[PDB]
Formats: sequence, C-alpha cells, structure tokens
Amino acid sequence: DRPLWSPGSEPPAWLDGSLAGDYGFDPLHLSEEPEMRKWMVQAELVHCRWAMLGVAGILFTSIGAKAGGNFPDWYDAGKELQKNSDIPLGSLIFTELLLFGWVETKRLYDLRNPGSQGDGSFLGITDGLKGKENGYPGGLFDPMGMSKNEASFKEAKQKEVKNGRLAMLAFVGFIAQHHATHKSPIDNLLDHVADPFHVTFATNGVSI
Amino acid sequence: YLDGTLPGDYGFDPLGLLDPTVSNGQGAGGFVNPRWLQYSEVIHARWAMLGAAGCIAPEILGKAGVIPAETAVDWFRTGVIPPAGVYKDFWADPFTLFFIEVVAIQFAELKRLQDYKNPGSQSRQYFLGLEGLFKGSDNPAYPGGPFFNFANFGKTEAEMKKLKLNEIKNGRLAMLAMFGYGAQAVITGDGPFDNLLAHLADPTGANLIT
Amino acid sequence: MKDFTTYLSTAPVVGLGWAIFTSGLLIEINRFFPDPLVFS
Amino acid sequence: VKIAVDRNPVETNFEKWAKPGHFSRALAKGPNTTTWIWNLHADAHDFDNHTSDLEEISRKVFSAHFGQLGIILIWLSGMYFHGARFSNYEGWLSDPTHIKPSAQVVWPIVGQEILNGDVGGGFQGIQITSGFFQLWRASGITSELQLYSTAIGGLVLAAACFFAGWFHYHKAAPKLEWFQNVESMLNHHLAGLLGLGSLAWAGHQIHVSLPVNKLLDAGVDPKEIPLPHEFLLNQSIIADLYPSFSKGLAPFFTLNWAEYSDFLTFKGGLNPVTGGLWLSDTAHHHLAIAVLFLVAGHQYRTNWGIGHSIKDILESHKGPFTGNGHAGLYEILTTSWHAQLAINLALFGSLSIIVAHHMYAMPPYPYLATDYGTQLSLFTHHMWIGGFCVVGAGAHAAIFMVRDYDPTNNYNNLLDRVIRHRDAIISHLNWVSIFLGFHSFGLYIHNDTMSALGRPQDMFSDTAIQLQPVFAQWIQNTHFTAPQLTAPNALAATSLTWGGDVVAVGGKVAMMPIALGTSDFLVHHIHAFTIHVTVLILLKGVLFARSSRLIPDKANLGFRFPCDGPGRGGTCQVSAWDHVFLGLFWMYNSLSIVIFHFSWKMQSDVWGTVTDSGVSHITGGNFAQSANTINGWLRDFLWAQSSQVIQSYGSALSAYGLMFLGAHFVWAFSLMFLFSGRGYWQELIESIVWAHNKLRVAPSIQPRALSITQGRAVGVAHYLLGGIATTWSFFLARIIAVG
Ligand code: CLA
Ligand code: CLA
Ligand code: CLA
Ligand code: CLA
Ligand code: CLA
Ligand SMILES: CCCCCCCCCCCCCCCC(=O)OC[C@H](COP(=O)(O)OC[C@@H](O)CO)OC(=O)CCCCCCCCCCCCCCC
Ligand SMILES: CC(=C/C=C/C=C(C)/C=C/C=C(C)/C=C/[C@@]12O[C@]1(C)C[C@@H](O)CC2(C)C)/C=C/C=C(C)/C=C/[C@@]12O[C@]1(C)C[C@@H](O)CC2(C)C
Ligand code: SF4
Repeated sequence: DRPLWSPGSEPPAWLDGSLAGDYGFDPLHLSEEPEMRKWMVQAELVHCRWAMLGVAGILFTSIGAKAGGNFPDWYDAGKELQKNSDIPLGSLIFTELLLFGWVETKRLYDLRNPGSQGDGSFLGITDGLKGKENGYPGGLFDPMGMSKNEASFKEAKQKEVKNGRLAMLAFVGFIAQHHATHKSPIDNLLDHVADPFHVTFATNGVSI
Repeated sequence: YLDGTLPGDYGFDPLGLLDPTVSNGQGAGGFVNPRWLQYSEVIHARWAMLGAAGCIAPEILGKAGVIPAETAVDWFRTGVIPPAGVYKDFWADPFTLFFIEVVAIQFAELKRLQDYKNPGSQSRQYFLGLEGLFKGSDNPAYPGGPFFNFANFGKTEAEMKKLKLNEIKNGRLAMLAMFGYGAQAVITGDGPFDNLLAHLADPTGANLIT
Repeated sequence: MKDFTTYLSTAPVVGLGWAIFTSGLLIEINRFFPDPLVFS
Repeated sequence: VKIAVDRNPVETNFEKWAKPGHFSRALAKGPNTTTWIWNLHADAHDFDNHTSDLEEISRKVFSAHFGQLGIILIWLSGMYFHGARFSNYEGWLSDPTHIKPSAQVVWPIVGQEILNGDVGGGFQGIQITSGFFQLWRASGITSELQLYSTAIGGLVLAAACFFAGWFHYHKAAPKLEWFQNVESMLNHHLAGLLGLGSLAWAGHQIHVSLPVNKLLDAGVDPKEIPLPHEFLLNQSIIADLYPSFSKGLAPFFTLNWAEYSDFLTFKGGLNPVTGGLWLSDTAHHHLAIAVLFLVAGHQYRTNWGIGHSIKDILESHKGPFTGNGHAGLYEILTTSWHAQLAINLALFGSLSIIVAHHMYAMPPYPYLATDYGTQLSLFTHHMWIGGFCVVGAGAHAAIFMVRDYDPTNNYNNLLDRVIRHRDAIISHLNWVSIFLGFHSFGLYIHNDTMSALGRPQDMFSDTAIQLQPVFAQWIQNTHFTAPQLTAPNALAATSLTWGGDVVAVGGKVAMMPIALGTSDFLVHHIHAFTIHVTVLILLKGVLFARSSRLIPDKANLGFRFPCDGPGRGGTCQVSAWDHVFLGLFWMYNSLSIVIFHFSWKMQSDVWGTVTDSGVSHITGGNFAQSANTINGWLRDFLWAQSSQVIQSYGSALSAYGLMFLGAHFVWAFSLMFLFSGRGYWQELIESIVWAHNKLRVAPSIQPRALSITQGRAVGVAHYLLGGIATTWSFFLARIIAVG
C-alpha cells in the first residue's frame, strides 16, 4: 500500500504505516514492543533535530571562512576559541550539563506520563507544556499555528524526518572526508565541481 | 526424470543435481534445485555471450584499419589485472568507474532478485514511470515485456522453443570459449586472435603440445 | 525481541555485565589514583 | 548415491534461549534444586540422550563441528593479527639468533609492566614459545601486511563456517541417507582434502617459499626481497635461483623429471645455516603424498560400478580361530557415532605423539632447534593432547557397549568372542603390570638402597652391572649407514639422532647424536609399565561395562552411575565412567615422566653452547650417573632446575613464579573432592540454611551438595590442572632463562 526500502519485501507486522518516515526498515526486530517503539521515535527525532541545528552551523561558518570571514574549521574550533576566552572550561560545561538536566528531565516525564508537566506547577503554565503526541509537543514550542490541522501536520512530520535522516548522514560525511583530506566540506565541494572525474574518494590517498 | 520438456535438455546429468529428490521439503532452502539452476545457466550464458564477443572484437578491429590501435588492446591489459597492464587514458580512473559499476548494477541485479522471490513485485512500486516494463512472467529467466522483448519475435509458442534453445546452444558454446580465453592467455601471453593467426600459419608448430 | 531480552536477563549474562562493571571500575580507579594504601 | 536434504526443518528465534533445558524432558520442567544447574551444562551436548532419532543426532553433530572450525579460525587469525601489530617479527627476521619472539605486550596498570621484558629489537613484551615466527618464515612472509590480510581471511572464512552451521541445520539440513554414504566421504576426504591440499602446499612451497628462504639464508635483507608474486609473473627471476624453471613444464609432460632435481631433492639431514630441514625436500614430500592419496580416493564404489565395497571386504576376511569375523561391523559404524569417535580419537591422539617425536629430531622449520623453549613446548603440548584423546577412546567406546550394543547383530562375532574371554585378557594383563613394576621400578630402589649403604659397585649403571639396549643401538647404526646401501640416492640420513656430526647454529647446537645407555633402558621400560597399566584400567571398564559377576546388570544402570550400593562389601566406582576417572591419573603419571625424560636428556646430552673445544651442555652430562637413582631425579632435576622459577620475583618471568605456586593450590584443593563424600557436605548446608532462613534470606532454589560423580570429576579436573600447570611454569622459566 506504500513504498518500501526494498521493493517486494514484506513489511514487518508492527510497522503499520502511521508513523512518520515509515518504509518497513527494521531487520533487527527493534521497536517490536510498544514501549521501545515509543522510545525510539523520540530518539530518532532528537538525533535528527540536533543534526539539522548543528550541520547548518558548520555550513554557515565554512562558507563564511571561504568568503573571507574569520571563522575556523568545524574541527579544532573548540581548541582555538577556548585559548582566548574569559570563560574557563569546566564553568562552561556544568553550565550546559546543569541547564540541560532541567529540559532533558522534563521531556523524560512527558514520555513516561503524557500530559504530566501541564499541571501548572512550573510558573503556572498548564495549556502549554503538555504533549500533543510523543515527540511532537506544542502550545509553546509552536507559536505559529502550523500544527492545528491534521492534513498539513501529517506531511510536515514527513518532511521533518526526511530532511533529518539526510542531515545526520551528512554529519558522518564531514567526519569521513575530513579525516581523509583535512579540509573543510565546502572546499571538498568546489574541488569536485572543478574536476569531477579526477578528485573523488579514490584519489584522496586514503580508503585504498 | 529428464523428460526433455525443457529447451536445452539432452540427457547429460551424470551427478544428478537436477533430480527432484534433492531438497525434498518446501521453502526457500538451497540453491541446488531446478528453479535456480535453470536460471543461472542462461545468466552465465548471456554474460558470457557478451564477454566472448567483446574480448576479441577490439583486437580484430585493431588488426583491421577501422579502430585506432591505441584502444585496440588485449582484454586482460585494459584495466583488469593491472599487473598484466592498465589503460592510462580513460575519462576517469578505474576505481571511480567501479563505484559507477557497483551502483548502476546493484540496482539491476537486486531488482531482479526480488522478482525471483516475489514475481511482479517491481511493477507494483513506483520506479520513475518504468514500472510497466517490469511486469515479468511465469518463468523469471524469460520475463519479456515492452522492453526486454520490445520487438515481439515469438508470438507463436513453437517459435519460442526454437529460440529458447538457440539462446542456449549459441550460449553454452560461449562459456567454453571464455574458458579458452583465460587458459590461452596464461600460457601464450597473447590475445585470442593472435593465437588463431599462429595455428593457421604453423599449426603443427604452434599448439598446446608446444 | 521479548525473548532476546529474556535471554539477556539470564544469570550468566547479567553476571558478565556485573563483572565488567566491578572489574573495570576497580581498574580505572587504579589506572588513575595509582597505588592506594592508606586513604589520606 | 545422491544428495538428500530436508528444507526448513527448524525455525530460528530466541524463544528457546529464554527456556533453558528444552532439549531434555526432565529439565524442561524447571529448577527446584540447584542440581538442575549442573545437569544443564552437562547434558547439553549429549545428543544421543535427547532423542532416539539418529537423523536429528546427525544434523546436530554436523552443524556443531562447523562451530569448532569458526572457533579455531578466529583463534588462528588472532595469532596472525597479534603477531602483526603487537610483535617483533620484522626485527627477529633480520637477527633471529639473538632476538627472541614476542606477541603479547601488556598494558600499564598495577605492576604488570615488568612482564614486558627486554626481549630485543626495540621491543619489549612477553616471550612466546609457540613457534609461529619460524612457521611464518618457512613460508614467505617478510612484512606485517601479509599477516593482516591473513587475519582478515580467517574472520571471513570463520563467519562462513558459522553461517553454514546455521544453514545446514536451521534451513537446509541433510538426511540420514546423506550421512550413511560412507564410501563417498573417504573418496572425497582422501583425494580432495589430503591429496589436493598437499599438492597445493607444494605449489606454495615451489613457487614462493623456496626462493624467498634461499635469499634470506644468503644474507639478503628482507625489505630488498622481491615480493612473492614477482616470482610467479617473471620466469627470469626464479630461473636465476633455480635454472630448471626456464624449461617450463615440458619436462613434466615429456616425463623427463630429472631436470627438476634442482628444487625437488632427496638431500636429507638439516640445513647448516638454519638448523632446519631443507625446504626443497618438503616440496618433494608433499608432492608425492598427494599422488598417494589421490589414487587412494579412487578405491570405492560410489556410483559408477567400479571399486571396492567396505562390506564385502569386511565379511570376506574370515578365519577358523575367529569364526564369524568382521561381519556385523559395517552396521555398527554406520549407526553409532561413539564407535567412530573411539577409533578416531585413538589414532588422532597417537598421531600427535608421533608428531612430538618426529619434529624434535627432524626440525622442519628454520631456527627452531636453537629456540629450546619452543622445541620443549611443542613436545610437551602435542603429547598431552595425545594422552587425553587416547583416554577418550576408552570412555567413548564404553558408551557404545552400554547404549548402542545390540546382541542380535553380534553372534559368534569378533566383538562377541572378545567378551567371552575377557577374564583371560585382564588376568594375563594384570601379571604383566606386576612383572614390570617389580623388575623396572624395583631396579631404581635397588640403586637407591645400594648407594645409601655405600655399595655403588652393585648399582645398575654404566660403571656397573650394565643393562644396555642392544636392539635400539643396532637400529641407530642401521638407519645411519643406510645412505650407503639401502638408500643409495639419499645424500644423507633422515636425522642426526641416529649418528653423525654436530650441527651448530648461532653458537648453539641444533641436533647431535643421542647415545643410549643403562639409564635409557630403565626409562623406556618404565614407560611400558605405565602404558600397560593405563590400558588395564580402560580396557577393564569397556569389557565389564555391560555386565560383571558382581553386578550382572550394569547396562540398565547406565554408563555413569556412582554405585549400586554398600552391599556385596561395596560397589563404589564400578561403572565404566569411574574407570575413565582413574585412567586419567595414570595418563598423568605416564606422560609426566615422558616429559621429564625429554627435558633432562636433551639438556644434559644434546643442548648446549658449542665452543672451540667441543660442546658445553647445560647440565654437564649428568643423566648417565644421577638418573639411575630416584634421589637423582629429586636433587639434580627438581631441586636444581627450580632455581630459575623461585628466583623469578622481580623479573619478566615473575608470572611463572606465581603460576608455579597457584598450580599447587589447585592441585591440593582437588583433594577435598576426591577424599571426601557428598554426605558430610549436605548436612553442613542444612545448618547454614538455618541461618539464611532465620534472617528470611533463603533461596527458593534449594542448595544441594554436588552429586557423587561430579565430585569425582571436579577432583580430577582441579588435580590435572594443578599438576600440569606446574610443569608449564617449571619448564618455561627454566628454559627461557637458559640454564
Ligand atoms: C542467531 C542465530 C540463531 C538462532 C536464533 C538459533 C536458534 C536456535 N538454535 Mg541454532 N545455530 C545457529 C544460530 C542460531 N540458532 C548457528 C550459527 C549454528 C551453527 C553452530 C546453529 C546450530 C544449532 C544446532 C546444532 C542446534 C541449534 C538449536 C537451536 C535452538 C535452541 C537454541 C539454544 O538452546 O540456545 C543456546 C544458546 C546459546 C547462547 C549457545 C551458545 C554456544 C556458544 C557457541 C559457545 C561459546 C564457546 C565459549 C566462548 C568457549 C569458552 C568456554 C570455556 C570453558 C572453554 C533454537 C531454535 C538446537 C535445536 O534444534 O534445538 C533442539 C540444536 O540442536 N542450532
Ligand atoms: C558458554 C558457555 C557457558 C559457561 C562457561 C557457563 C557457565 C555457567 N553457567 Mg551457564 N549457560 C550456558 C552456557 C554457559 N554457562 C548456556 C548456553 C545457557 C542456556 C541459556 C546457560 C544457562 C545457565 C543458567 C540458567 C544458569 C547458568 C549458570 C552458570 C554458572 C554456574 C553457577 C555457578 O557455579 O555460580 C554460582 C554462583 C554463586 C553461588 C553466586 C553468584 C556469584 C557469581 C559467580 C558471579 C557471576 C559470574 C559471572 C556470570 C561470570 C562471567 C561469565 C563467565 C563464563 C566468563 C556458570 C558460571 C547459573 C548461574 O546462576 O550463573 C551465575 C544458572 O542459574 N547457566
Ligand atoms: C572434496 C570434497 C570435500 C572436502 C574438501 C571436505 C572437507 C571436510 N569435511 Mg567433508 N564430506 C564430503 C566432501 C568433502 N569434505 C562429502 C562428499 C561428504 C558426504 C559423503 C562429506 C561429509 C562430511 C561430514 C559428515 C563431515 C565432513 C567434515 C569435513 C571437514 C573436516 C574438518 C577437518 O578435518 O579440518 C579441515 C578443515 C579445513 C580444511 C577448513 C576448510 C573449511 C571450508 C569451509 C571447507 C571447504 C570445502 C567444502 C567441503 C567445499 C564445498 C562447500 C560448498 C558447497 C559451499 C573438512 C573441511 C566434518 C565437518 O563438517 O566439520 C566441520 C564432518 O563432520 N565431511
Ligand atoms: C572429539 C572429542 C570429543 C567429543 C565430541 C566428546 C563428546 C562427548 N563426551 Mg567426551 N571425551 C573426550 C572427547 C570428546 N567427547 C575425551 C578426550 C575424553 C577423555 C578426557 C572424554 C571423556 C568423556 C567422559 C568421561 C564423558 C564424556 C561425555 C561426553 C558427552 C557429553 C558432553 C558433555 O557433557 O559436555 C558438555 C560440556 C561440558 C561438561 C564442559 C566441560 C568443561 C571441562 C571439564 C573444563 C575444561 C577446563 C579448562 C580447559 C581449563 C581450566 C580453565 C577454566 C578456568 C576455564 C558428549 C557426547 C560424557 C557422557 O555422558 O557421554 C555420553 C561423559 O560422561 N566424554
Ligand atoms: C606411590 C604410590 C603408589 C604405588 C606404589 C602403587 C602401586 C600399585 N598400583 Mg596404584 N595407585 C596410586 C598410587 C600407587 N600405586 C594412586 C594414588 C592411585 C589413584 C589413581 C592408584 C590407582 C591404581 C589403579 C587404578 C591400579 C593401580 C595398580 C597398582 C599396582 C600395579 C602393579 C605393580 O606394578 O606392582 C608391583 C609392585 C610395586 C610397584 C611395588 C614397588 C615397591 C617394591 C618393589 C616392593 C618391595 C617389597 C619388599 C621387598 C618386601 C618387604 C616385605 C617386608 C614386610 C619385610 C601396584 C600395587 C594396578 C593394580 O593393582 O592392578 C595391577 C591398577 O589397576 N593403582
Ligand atoms: C608389540 C609386541 C607385542 C607382542 C607380545 C604380545 C603378546 C600378547 C598377545 C597374545 C594373544 C594371543 C591369542 C591370539 C588371538 C587369536 O587366537 O586369534 C587367532 C588369530 C588367527 O586368526 P585367523 O587367521 O583364525 O582369523 C583371522 C581373521 O579372523 C581375521 O579377522 O591369531 C593371530 O592373529 C595370531 C596373533 C599373534 C598375536 C601376537 C602378536 C601381536 C603383536 C603383533 C606384532 C608381533 C610380531 C612382533 C615382532 C616384530
Ligand atoms: C565453461 C563454463 C564457463 C562459465 C562462463 C561464464 C563466464 C566466463 C563469465 C563471462 C563474463 C565475461 C567474460 C566478461 C568479462 C569482461 O568484463 C571483463 C571482466 C574483462 C575485460 O577485459 C573484458 C570484459 C568482456 C569486459 C561453465 C562450466 C561448467 C561446466 C563445464 C559443468 C559441466 C557438467 O560436467 C558437470 C561438472 C556436472 C554435471 O552434473 C553438469 C554439467 C553442466 C554437465
Ligand atoms: S554412596 Fe558411598 S557408600 Fe554408598 S554405594 Fe556409593 S560409594 Fe558406596
């Protein structure tokens, strides 16, 4: 009734097709149980949303570095920016770990108990901070009314995942074709566009 | 058990691999069975039918004046087995071409496998509008269709059986020929056509016995 | 998967995970903080 | 004859992983005592007890054997890998004599770095004694890149072997008919496996190993060596080394094989440079071996109406004194796996013993004879493996008599007639053991008593009442003077142990003639005493497994049972299992002295540093005088050679000093299980259960003392482990610190 990752393969029984970005891909029989499936869809989205947010940061800097702006490589950027910063390392970490423990913990107890954080305890907020679905909150994280329509919300969920899977593959690319060339991603792009037949992974001196 | 209904049946199975006794149960199971062995015979044949034609064509055309002699080179000195030789001037290095080879083939081959596991499965899913050409048939080796048999030759069944075995007799010969190309090259160290030119010249002097 | 998790809940598999924890904990506590004998 | 397979018999899922004990009817219920746990791990691989079907037993066996291959291949690939990345092979290859091998470097946590000794070659690690470095040099291996690829191949092939065990059991498993096609196995396993496998190795020897080791022995640096593929492609290169290659297979097909005399030789002896066999001789060996197994594989009948049939052979060799002979054995061996396992283990264990003798006298690999720790470790290893395998025959033959013995098929047969004069076998064999233990071991006590009384003239020794082994001495000379008369084309003898001159390598002797005297007479006869006795214990268990005069019905009790009862004066350790449990103690006492014989003899009479004036052996040649007395074995072997182990604290050999002690603990620890009994311990647990019950902390699985047979098994296991591990520490520390 729908496309699949390998045409002709019988899809699993537990992947009905309601989830966003479902192509019947689970040979290891993970997310076969309801509770684990309820956990993985939330793990996929955070691994996605962090990828989009991060990869865009790399393209913005690597483009600004190629244009002339003073931006370093995405690699060895935390080493050269900490040398000349008024904030020591350790005071910056546990400002991040301490501040995320608030959010990351509240998100957990909406998972274990939906609608639990909307009691009004946190600063008298009730209608917001209660989940619309598992990994898809609203009210406060959707200021624009771009989710009060199931017709336009179901396809947006498909675009959030498709541009996301693609995004966290790209981050694996940056890791790989940095270790080979030790250059920025954008520089590797302009080389391929300059002489596509000659500069590929075969001629980098690695992977052979 | 060899009734002779098949195209290329001439009663030669000394070891009895095609018997229906083996693989008695039902299921996917193993590869030794009539459904898979009949399929691989023509596949080894068609790939070999292409290879034996191509292994000797540049050399023949090179001896003739049509093709430049630079391109006309022995089939084992063109990039495969670089210790033998390697053609320097292509539009890309070999390994870049291998990734092109692996990708564009692994579409074609795995799509064929799913049609063996699930007939007609490739037409049901959208593939860029090319679904009508992959409907298949009862026998997976001879699918037919608007493309694979775009010029419908055997509208009659009897004419198909004649063609179905001419595909095999001309094909099983080619498989032997490629086995000769590999053996000739190792000993002689020269192309297959030059070896023919010697036997016609000095047959008693140029021979395996020598 | 329900049966796989059940196999992982058997005695020797859980004991293996315990052993890697207690052993790796003691070793890394001796990798750093080398040679303790008196406790400050 | 044909292929026969049953498709998708078993579904693959983890459902039974959660339910342990599914294979047995008794265990599938679940545990109410802790005895269920021990019976689980024990009856796991006893497929004959799970089900009566011979087909399922065959499917399980054929697929489990694929597992041992995968287990072996990752082990083998580990040695190649650990030899590539964590070793000094490239350094040892350039200076083999002075540098020692190492492939087990250690991590730096508490102490434990001192074990990384100053091995040499800009490297520090544990010193190995497995002889891989000499193996990798016998074949052409100069670089570490070849070892990496060899390791990746093993993991690839190992997963295929694991995959096949799943495929050929869970998906497409053969039928019982496919297994009973016995004549096709021998045809394929002789010609295909042993024949072509030996022929192929000759291809590697001829085309790769010979030229590489020719340049290495001529002083060429390994990095300057042409890579082994260059010898294949360039006929000109190898022709410079061996001019016969220029002719190119015309000598072979024209049947003029003398042209290949350059690299197919019958030199014999050893290489003067490496102290190992001529590599040219081995290529000739494995080549001729292939032609011999190839014809052997075309013997039987399989499908084409030519060949022999094993049944007609067996039921045609009949005699008067035997009656019906060899008749009902084809039905036995095609039906019971235990019968074959008994035969095969017997000849797979006696073979490793043959390997141990035929390597030390004929060192095949280069620079092995000069690595005394390696040469001593391979002998001790492949002998112990022979003793265990041989003892397994006595165990896995008694199971056949109990379980897979049908008297209907055997009437006036060879097997039936053996049982009918069993009391004559055990009786006549009992007399021999007593005759030997008196006339062999009593001679040692005579020498001890004569020495303590001040009568050394009356001892048995060279300066004394000599008992010389005339027969062995005659065989040494016959094999030494063979090249003159019986083997004219042989340039020299098979080994220098028979007679000749010394072969020195790196200032150390590889091999020199071994002289036999009065002491070697006593020891060779002491070994027969331990062997004829070890046979008495196992053979008695086999014949009396099914029935005896004391217990006319043992077969109904089974293979392993502790006792029938206290009656008849006592029936403890009457089963065939308990005969195996006793035979292991005698196998231990046997090979422990075969090993002491090898160490003291070779240290005193063979090994040592060659100087301008002869050779200076390690122990000054004290085997002749001291060995005749038992106190000599205590003084000159144990007290003396234990100095290197005891003084190992503070050096790289410190691990052997600890294993030397820990091996004694585990040995003595076994004595609690052998001497004691289940009764005392089950009562003690009751008084312990009271306290665990008083505090409301008690296990629902009731604690139960170990079964009787388990306490006996647990004893001999911790016993043999402590007895064997002590030698493993006493030897390697003694020999690595040479002398
Ligand atoms: C992941 C794939 C898979 C799955 C799901 C199954 C599932 C099953 N198999 Mg199968 N099998 C597989 C792979 C698999 N198999 C492979 C790869 C082989 C080839 C070896 C086999 C060979 C095989 C046989 C021959 C049999 C089964 C049987 C079974 C059933 C019982 C399983 C059981 O008791 O668990 C056991 C669970 C384990 C975890 C076993 C681990 C054993 C490992 C190999 C030992 C490791 C050695 C250790 C490291 C050495 C150190 C010890 C030291 C003291 C020396 C079940 C349907 C049995 C059956 O039909 O049921 C009656 C049966 O007789 N299987
Ligand atoms: C692969 C080979 C292998 C090996 C080496 C073992 C070894 C063992 N199994 Mg076992 N088992 C195997 C395969 C194997 N099993 C398979 C294939 C199955 C089927 C799924 C089982 C199912 C099974 C069950 C159901 C049970 C065992 C238990 C045991 C242990 C016996 C209890 C004991 O003496 O501790 C006595 C222990 C105490 C009195 C107090 C607790 C302290 C322990 C020693 C700490 C944990 C040890 C840890 C597991 C060691 C690491 C693993 C080790 C093998 C490397 C013993 C360690 C029993 C157990 O409880 O294991 C712990 C048990 O109930 N096994
Ligand atoms: C030339 C054919 C041939 C070859 C080479 C072998 C080889 C072998 N057989 Mg065998 N076998 C054959 C024909 C053959 N068989 C026939 C015709 C039958 C039926 C009549 C059997 C029935 C049979 C049984 C019942 C058993 C074997 C076993 C074995 C292995 C013994 C393990 C050993 O000694 O270590 C040597 C090990 C190696 C050299 C490692 C190589 C391992 C690779 C994977 C094997 C490659 C050869 C393979 C058979 C080729 C066909 C496979 C292909 C169809 C996929 C060995 C690999 C035993 C086994 O399976 O143990 C696992 C076993 O129990 N054989
Ligand atoms: C090809 C070799 C081979 C094979 C396939 C078998 C197969 C079998 N044997 Mg057999 N056996 C063999 C060799 C072999 N044996 C040899 C060489 C001997 C002489 C020692 C014996 C002596 C023997 C006896 C006396 C008995 C068997 C039994 C059995 C059956 C049950 C298996 C079992 O309980 O193990 C399941 C696995 C285990 C019990 C685990 C073994 C654990 C060992 C003891 C510890 C190893 C210690 C380790 C190496 C070193 C210490 C380190 C430690 C810290 C890890 C099975 C049919 C029994 C039976 O009922 O037969 C029908 C039986 O009573 N065998
Ligand atoms: C040092 C300890 C020791 C000794 C001396 C013996 C001795 C013997 N065991 Mg034995 N055994 C032992 C430990 C020992 N065992 C242990 C620990 C086990 C457990 C595994 C076994 C298990 C075992 C089995 C299972 C078997 C034996 C057998 C034998 C006998 C072999 C026949 C023989 O050669 O005797 C000849 C005599 C001697 C070896 C004695 C040596 C000392 C001298 C010669 C005696 C001198 C006598 C003196 C002059 C007279 C003085 C008289 C005085 C009153 C004035 C022999 C009596 C076998 C047996 O009895 O059947 C044949 C047998 O089957 N034993
Ligand atoms: C290693 C040396 C050991 C030798 C001493 C051992 C003696 C203990 C055996 C006594 C059993 C006697 C009853 C026989 C049993 C008997 O009655 O069977 C009868 C059998 C003759 O059988 P038939 O020809 O009637 O039938 C044979 C057919 O049944 C084939 O199955 O006799 C022999 O084979 C004689 C065997 C002599 C056995 C002694 C030699 C064994 C070692 C072989 C090497 C000897 C030469 C060595 C010199 C180099
Ligand atoms: C002979 C053969 C060939 C395979 C034949 C199949 C082959 C050779 C594959 C061909 C593909 C090729 C040649 C393409 C190559 C190239 O791409 C490169 C690599 C290199 C470039 O230089 C050029 C180009 C051309 C581009 C088939 C052999 C099998 C035989 C004889 C079996 C015979 C029997 O007796 C038995 C055993 C068992 C009986 O129960 C059954 C039968 C059947 C009766
Ligand atoms: S338990 Fe002890 S006393 Fe009872 S029969 Fe067994 S060995 Fe004899």
